[PDB]
Amino acid sequence: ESPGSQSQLSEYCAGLKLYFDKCLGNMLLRLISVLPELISSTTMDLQSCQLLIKQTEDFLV
Amino acid sequence: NEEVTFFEKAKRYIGNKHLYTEFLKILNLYSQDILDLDDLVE
Amino acid sequence: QSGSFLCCDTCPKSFHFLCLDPPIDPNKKIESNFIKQNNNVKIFATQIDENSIKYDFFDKIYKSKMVQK
Amino acid sequence: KVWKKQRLINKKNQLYYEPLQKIGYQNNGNIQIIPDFKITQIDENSIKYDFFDKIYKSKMV
Repeated sequence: ESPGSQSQLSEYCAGLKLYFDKCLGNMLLRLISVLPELISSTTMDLQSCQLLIKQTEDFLV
Repeated sequence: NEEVTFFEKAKRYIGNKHLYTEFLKILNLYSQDILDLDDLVE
Repeated sequence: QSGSFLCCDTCPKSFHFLCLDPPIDPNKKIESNFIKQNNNVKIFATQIDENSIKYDFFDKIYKSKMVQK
Repeated sequence: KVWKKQRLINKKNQLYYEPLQKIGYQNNGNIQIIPDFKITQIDENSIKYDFFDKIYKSKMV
């Protein structure tokens, strides 16, 4: 299993589910890919961007 | 055998809230990998 | 154009996703969302609050003790 | 590294108060408890999370 926290991917499961129940897409792999590029527009910290991008590349590949 | 009940047992043992925050700070200080074995046992 | 941008998004009914605060008319939060789960509820456009994560912790400890042995 | 605290900044409440993911963050200590110069809050759930990570990575066998 994951050497870190095993709940996080389960959290990521919720991180997909309520993500897909809100907007239903405005256009099921493509909702993951659009996430890392709409990151620099926000005023969020660089560590949060780093954790977001490694979380989505865990599932992208 | 489990470790999830030790934390609430310690919370009941300490009692005071601010001492629990100090213990949490010390345990986090150990957790962030700079504290040796002697510091944590002492 | 020139004031006609509001009616442009009405006909397809779903064309934009950058900022949709109203439902159909596109043209404290951190501490509210923190109290339930981790940072995965961000970037969106008490004795009863602990057991819901206690069950997750029992499951995680059980799985880790299963794989470790 | 000796971890020479971080000192108490108070002018215009410059200590800052925002929850991060609180695990795998490496903020060189600098934590606060609520039931560079970046400090995030610490709750007990992240304490269980990163101790679970620590005793999982400490005992490889």
